[PDB]
Amino acid sequence: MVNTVNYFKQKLKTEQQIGMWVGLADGYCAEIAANVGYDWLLIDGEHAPNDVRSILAQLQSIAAYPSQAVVRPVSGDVPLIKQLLDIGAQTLLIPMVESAEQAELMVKATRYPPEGIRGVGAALARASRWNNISDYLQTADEQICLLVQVESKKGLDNLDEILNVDGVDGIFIGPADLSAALGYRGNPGHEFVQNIIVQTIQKIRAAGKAAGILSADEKLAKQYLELGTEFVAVGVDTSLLMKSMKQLLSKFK
Amino acid sequence: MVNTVNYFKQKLKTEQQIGMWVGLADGYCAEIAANVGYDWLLIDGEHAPNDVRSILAQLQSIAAYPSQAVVRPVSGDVPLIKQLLDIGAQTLLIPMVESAEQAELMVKATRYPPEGIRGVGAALARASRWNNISDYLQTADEQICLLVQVESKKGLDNLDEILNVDGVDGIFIGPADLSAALGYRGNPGHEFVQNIIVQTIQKIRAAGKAAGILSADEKLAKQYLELGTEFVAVGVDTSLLMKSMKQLLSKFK
Amino acid sequence: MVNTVNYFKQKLKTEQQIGMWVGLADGYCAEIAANVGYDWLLIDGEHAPNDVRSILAQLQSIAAYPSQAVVRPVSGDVPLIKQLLDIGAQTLLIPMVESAEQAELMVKATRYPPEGIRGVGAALARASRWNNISDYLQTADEQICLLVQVESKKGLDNLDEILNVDGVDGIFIGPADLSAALGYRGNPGHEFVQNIIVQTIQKIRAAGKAAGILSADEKLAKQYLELGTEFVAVGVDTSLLMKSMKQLLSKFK
Amino acid sequence: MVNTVNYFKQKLKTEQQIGMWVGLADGYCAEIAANVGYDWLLIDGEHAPNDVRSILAQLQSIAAYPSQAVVRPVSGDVPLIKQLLDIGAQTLLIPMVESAEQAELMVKATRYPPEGIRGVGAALARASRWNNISDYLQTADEQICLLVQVESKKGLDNLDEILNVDGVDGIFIGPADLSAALGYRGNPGHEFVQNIIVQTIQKIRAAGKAAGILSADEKLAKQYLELGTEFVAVGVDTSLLMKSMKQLLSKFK
Amino acid sequence: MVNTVNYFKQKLKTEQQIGMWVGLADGYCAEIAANVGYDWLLIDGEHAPNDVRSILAQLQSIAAYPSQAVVRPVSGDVPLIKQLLDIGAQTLLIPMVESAEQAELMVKATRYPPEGIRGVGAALARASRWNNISDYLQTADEQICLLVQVESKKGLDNLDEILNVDGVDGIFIGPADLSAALGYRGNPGHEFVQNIIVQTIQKIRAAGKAAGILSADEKLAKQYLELGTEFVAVGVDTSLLMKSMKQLLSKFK
Amino acid sequence: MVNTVNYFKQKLKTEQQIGMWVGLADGYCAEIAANVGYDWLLIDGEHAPNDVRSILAQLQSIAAYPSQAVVRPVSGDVPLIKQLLDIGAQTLLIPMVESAEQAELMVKATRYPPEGIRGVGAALARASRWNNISDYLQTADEQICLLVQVESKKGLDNLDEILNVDGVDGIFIGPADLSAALGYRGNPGHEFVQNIIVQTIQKIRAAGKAAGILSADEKLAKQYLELGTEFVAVGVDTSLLMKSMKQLLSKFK
Ligand SMILES: O=C(O)C(=O)C[C@@H](O)[C@H](O)CO
Ligand SMILES: O=C(O)C(=O)C[C@@H](O)[C@H](O)CO
Ligand SMILES: [Ca+2]
Ligand SMILES: [Ca+2]
Ligand SMILES: [Zn+2]
Ligand SMILES: [Zn+2]
Ligand SMILES: [Zn+2]
Ligand SMILES: [Zn+2]
Ligand SMILES: [Zn+2]
Ligand SMILES: [Zn+2]
Repeated sequence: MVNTVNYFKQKLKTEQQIGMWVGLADGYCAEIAANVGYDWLLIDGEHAPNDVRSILAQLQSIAAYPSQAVVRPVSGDVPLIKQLLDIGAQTLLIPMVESAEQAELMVKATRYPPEGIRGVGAALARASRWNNISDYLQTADEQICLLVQVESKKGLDNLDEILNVDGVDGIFIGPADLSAALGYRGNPGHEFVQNIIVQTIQKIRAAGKAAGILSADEKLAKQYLELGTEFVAVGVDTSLLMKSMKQLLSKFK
Repeated sequence: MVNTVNYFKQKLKTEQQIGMWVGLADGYCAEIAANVGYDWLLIDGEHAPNDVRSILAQLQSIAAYPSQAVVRPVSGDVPLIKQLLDIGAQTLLIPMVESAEQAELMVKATRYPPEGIRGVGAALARASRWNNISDYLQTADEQICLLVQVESKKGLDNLDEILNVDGVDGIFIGPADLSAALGYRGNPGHEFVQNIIVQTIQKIRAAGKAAGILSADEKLAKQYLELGTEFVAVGVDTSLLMKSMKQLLSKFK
Repeated sequence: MVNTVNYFKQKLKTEQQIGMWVGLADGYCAEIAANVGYDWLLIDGEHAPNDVRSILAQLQSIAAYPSQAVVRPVSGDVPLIKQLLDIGAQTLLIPMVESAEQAELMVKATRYPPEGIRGVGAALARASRWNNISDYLQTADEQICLLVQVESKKGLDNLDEILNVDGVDGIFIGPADLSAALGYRGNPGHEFVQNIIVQTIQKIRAAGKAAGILSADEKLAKQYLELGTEFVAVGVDTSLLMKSMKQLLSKFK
Repeated sequence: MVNTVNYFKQKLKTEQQIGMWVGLADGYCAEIAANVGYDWLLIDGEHAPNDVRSILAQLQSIAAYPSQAVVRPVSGDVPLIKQLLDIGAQTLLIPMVESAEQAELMVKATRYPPEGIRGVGAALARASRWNNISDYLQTADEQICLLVQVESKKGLDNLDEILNVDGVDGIFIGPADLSAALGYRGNPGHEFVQNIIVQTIQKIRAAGKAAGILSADEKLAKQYLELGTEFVAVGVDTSLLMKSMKQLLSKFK
Repeated sequence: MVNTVNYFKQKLKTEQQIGMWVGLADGYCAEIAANVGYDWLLIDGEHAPNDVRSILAQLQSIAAYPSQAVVRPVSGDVPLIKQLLDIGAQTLLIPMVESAEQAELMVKATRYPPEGIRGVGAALARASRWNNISDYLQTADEQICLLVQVESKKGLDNLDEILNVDGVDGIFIGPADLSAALGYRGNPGHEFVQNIIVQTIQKIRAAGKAAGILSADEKLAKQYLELGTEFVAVGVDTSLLMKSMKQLLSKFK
Repeated sequence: MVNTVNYFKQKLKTEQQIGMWVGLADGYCAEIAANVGYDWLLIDGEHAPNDVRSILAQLQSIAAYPSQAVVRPVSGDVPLIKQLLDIGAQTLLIPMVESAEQAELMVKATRYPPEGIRGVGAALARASRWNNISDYLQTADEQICLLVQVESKKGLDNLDEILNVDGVDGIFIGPADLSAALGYRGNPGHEFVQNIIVQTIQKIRAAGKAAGILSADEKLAKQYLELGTEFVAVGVDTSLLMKSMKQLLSKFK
């Protein structure tokens, strides 16, 4: 067996990938989402009630389908990053990255020694298919994709420095955390917030990195795609489930 | 503590209750459904991957909300009925009921001896809140609601007989099983099927029982409500999740 | 490795075994109970929310401790009996046994062919420790203990016939189901019910079988032990947890 | 999406498929087995501690790999068969089938009405991918494969009658159950048993059905393959795990 | 829907709340505790085997009852605090708080930016009921209650400083950790320890904060209530389960 | 009850203990491993998908058998160490220890105050059997065994300083991590690496500490045992499961 190709990573330079947030925290729900045809699914370990074992179940469900899995850990925790890579998550989205130094540590956390600090345990890892991928320790690093979130003032204050870090494949803008940080909590649609988001997208792409974002607003999402934003999540399973059930009930009250 | 009042059961005689099918087989998904404001939630033990323990988790989730829980067991199995009643399911929907004799056995399965055959284990039961409901063994039978599905030719062949069974509170028409039984598998909307469903609804109400049905078709659901159908499910969580994610992706392909 | 000796089965003829009902349906709770020093623990698959997998977890927890595990299936279901024997339950308590014919089928359900109908799958079974007990298929039958519950009028109407069945090691009286069957639901303490229980215990022991019973009433439990009742459960974990927490709160209201 | 093609079913007529028993009852263990390259994996619901939910997890694990899943229910229970088909098991192995009448009921249990009695619930089923397989109710029956076990004297007494049942795709011989039934429990290797197995394989293939068998004995497995046996399981994960760990320890004692 | 009112938080100023420690780490056990009528339940993420997902199940169980849930995380970890707030824990008890700077960080960890560092993910959170609480991002901070444990010498060395932190609603004294820190491990009842606890309670109340404590000792608990201690836990479910089963067995040995 | 004697800890000074890596992350798989007769089983919380709750299940499985449990946390995290000790893990293997200061903190993390910083919660702990071990707070420290991994250049740069830390019972060499650190990733067999391992084992034993190592290579494992290495793991369950199933398939292709 050859290592699983990270098509999400390759497509960062060839197309615009449409994403779905997966926070139902469940193998069975993850599989329903996997049947739709999204370019990528974000398994949310930060804002959905997930742990390593529930993320593994969802990776196993999604693996039969073409949708590419991206995992968001709760934080940029080196040992948690090790755990998520070994269950075979090939793309990670690190929340609240605020310096070149933190971004550099996240790069190393995804690469084997001697160049990185990823803990070595290939005999035990779904990532290596328990060494059924015979050359995994040689081919692993190339199919790993690192995304970092800029979603705070300090993040924006260190944007040019983060964009200079080799091994950061993409910067993803978090409008909820960023609008809150800017004193517009719950109102990311405000012009003050949107002008910073557009400028930020433009700066990311000018430094040769992939830009990403989440908006459940169809107009905002289409605007980001027109700017050339490489990875755009367009909704959230929890939100779509709630809204679809409320919209149906309102037809009958 | 006084026994939980079965408002679903009381409302069978006073209003038309709007229902949502719950097949996501998950305590967390069940809570999302419970927040919407449906009159009733059908926790599907027949066609979703549920067991007693997953049904228990969903009852615990829904219990904090006004939505009334109805549980469908995989079949009219007396021991399984016993199990679902003790975890505190107060309304049961029995699939594929086909004679007065089977409906009578389902009535007895829901009532304590000496009048019924419900196994007695109140010290262990969430149903009694582990005897924190001090008179549960006296007050239980009153708050239990039995619904039976007519969804086969034999069922329609025994409809008058089933409708004469004291203890059957409601008959629910299953259009998927019934359309298939009639040789119109996948096409319940056909006039042949619909005329039999309308006639069946009319006969159920004429015998003083509650009539129920599921249709994801808004026009068919509104027609059944106009006929006075007492319990009408209008959608399915798995269906709404899939459709909502597909509809969103189609805006971006 | 030699097959696990069924000390519960042996002690039926040498002493009076004190039992604790286990309906918290949980490996961790089962282990707390296992630390107390009961002669036997009844893992309740009839009135607690248990399935094969949760009973297995509790068997694994209890196995490190001297307390002997007894499992009650939801019903006298031959395939469920097969499943519970293979995860390594060596003593079963069958509810609602009402004839010599049903008791004879329960005997066969616990024994390998050609004499019985227990399904053969020793390579897969914790019971054989996955064939690490090298002669399991030869030594299994001898360490299996069958108990049947008499707890209905029909049971009492067939008591002499059930007591004549070879391979029934014990008859256990269920006061909750029996008092309900006799039209004294919730009032097993009534003289009418108690005189039948005492006579029943006396008849069981006169036929050379072990008698068993559950009472949370200390006086009734001590009376049953004075009659020579071989296996007496004296409480229920759910009941003791609820009562201990209520009794503590009442000191502070 | 088109219905998942049952390659196991097709290959019954074109090749000899090498099988592995999966009794570790675990999504993660099922995936390790799926990486090896077995033609088919038997998820054992009869002699491993599995339920609908654990079988679902294992189907989800295995689905990303070419190995075809076969599921053995605990018995020929029509409602359990309905549950396993809806979670998306396309090939079932029914234990202890002993008459043409039982084999006919198993055929019907696997097919939609009006021809069969499979309960209809495509909107909820992983089988239909929640109706993302748009014509599932029309294409389902074709990709379902029914196997029945002959592993008792009464089975052998009804072999010709079972082999005349249209809809039985294969007969699988269970040497553990069959050797016990014949009074050679634990000794299937005996000439008395082996002559009956060989004759039975010959009869199965002469009636135009696929023959199958399990043997962990390499010599017996190769002999069965030389006779033309269509589906041959050659080992059991629990057995291989135990034996590999025992053999390694013995090198160091 | 309006945000869930934190009655625990309001009652810190109006009454003395009686608490029960919940360490059975189980949705079902948590519901049993919820039925008793305790003012508050401490779901222990520090000293019982809990994770985010097991704490979620226990919150869902307890939510149908008046008892207010308080969650103790394993440590004052900002990302874990974020996770427990989003699953909807409205009161946190932070162990081993030892400086004003740590207490200030715990205040910020519980509040949204720009004033705090709580991660924003309301679309995914049970806390917001998945935005069914429409103004959650405006009303959240008000219903969050922060408690900190003083249970070390350094904690006592920084008590005046911690008590001057705005946003700390309560200080909880941990007698096990504090007695151990003072060189009286296992003997909190010693006058040396008790004099420091009473003095500490008095200082907490003098600074206008709520004081709290756990003691399974009825006399010590009543003494702490007589001093005006605002939140007093009086027992532990694991302890009461073990003691109740031991006391019962001793009546029969 | 007296505290569970740590025989692994005692045998570090009296014999050479043969070990098996347990990375199947499963109570049921842990029990199969426990039946074989390994001196010690390493429950891998660093490179297998385990959390506190899955490690608890595996401790409960293994507890009925003589094999001694050793638990590897994902990192040297003081609060996680507290959690694993309270569920009753008596021997910990800390990964990637790189200084005397880190090794000292790990010693303190394993001992109660006042000498250590282990959080005190005996009433809730499987470790104390919920205080059924009456003197646990006095006898705990004695039966706890601390092992640290040297598996990086900085570890080797601090070997003499680590080996002078009182409370470090053993140093375990990780050849996967160490060979990667040395620029020989996937090739621990190289003379450059092996000479450093041998020298390292010699230094460990010369400082009076127990030396340990993992090798699936029988020749390397026997060489390490000939050098006097006190604890030698000789294989990995995931690796043995995969290899056994691959070797069997190859006989039939
Ligand atoms: O040798 C090492 O570094 C270890 O500590 C552990 C083990 O997980 C190996 O990585 C297996 O591949
Ligand atoms: O051979 C048989 O009878 C089988 O059907 C199955 C298998 O479970 C064996 O019993 C393994 O011991
Ligand atoms: Ca289950
Ligand atoms: Ca978990
Ligand atoms: Zn964010
Ligand atoms: Zn139906
Ligand atoms: Zn009973
Ligand atoms: Zn068989
Ligand atoms: Zn404490
Ligand atoms: Zn290592």
